Amino acid sequence: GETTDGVYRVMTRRLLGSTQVGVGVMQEGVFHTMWHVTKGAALRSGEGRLDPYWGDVKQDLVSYCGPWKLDAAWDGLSEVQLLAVPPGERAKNIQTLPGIFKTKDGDIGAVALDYPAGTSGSPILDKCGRVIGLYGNGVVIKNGSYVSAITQGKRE
Amino acid sequence: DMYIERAGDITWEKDAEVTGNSPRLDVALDESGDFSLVE
Ligand SMILES: C[C@@H](CN)N1CCc2sccc2C1
Repeated sequence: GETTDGVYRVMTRRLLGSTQVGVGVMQEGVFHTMWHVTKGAALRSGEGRLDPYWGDVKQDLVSYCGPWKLDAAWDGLSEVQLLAVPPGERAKNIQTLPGIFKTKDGDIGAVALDYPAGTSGSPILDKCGRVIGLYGNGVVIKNGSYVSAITQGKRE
Repeated sequence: DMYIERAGDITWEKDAEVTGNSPRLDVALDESGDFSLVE
């Protein structure tokens, strides 16, 4: 199927009509998404099949056709862009200054933007257009608003 | 049976809409990959 680098919707026909369950990134022949979008299932791209290659429930990430390729990191100072791909809507860039998730194992950047659950897997980018993580695993804070971690894998 | 469909290039866009705050939160990450607020 289509192997061109870029952002893709992840769809299913198992529910009513065609439903967008998430989003992912094709880079260097590998498809990258969040684990909760596919649950590790195989994917179709035209007449082609993409098989899972690596995944981890705790990181909430999965790669297909090869190892995780995304290794850019948020610099901790600059604004980033969420390349949001919402269900039934055109891809749109949103610029924001990340906040921080402070954990017992270190700090992670976080983006306070609220999109439908089917937007999970949309990439967060730096000013060079490099993907610094994927949007869609986060928390609901005091005022009821959603904040997503900037989730990034490790390139072996 | 899940399938993928291209939605665009990955590029920074000049003069994109700018929004969202920058909260600093204490969080915990469990073995199931769920984040929770620590208060
Ligand atoms: C309304 C909140 C509730 N936690 N959520 C659901 C899960 C996801 S993944 C991307 C956006 C959202 C929005």
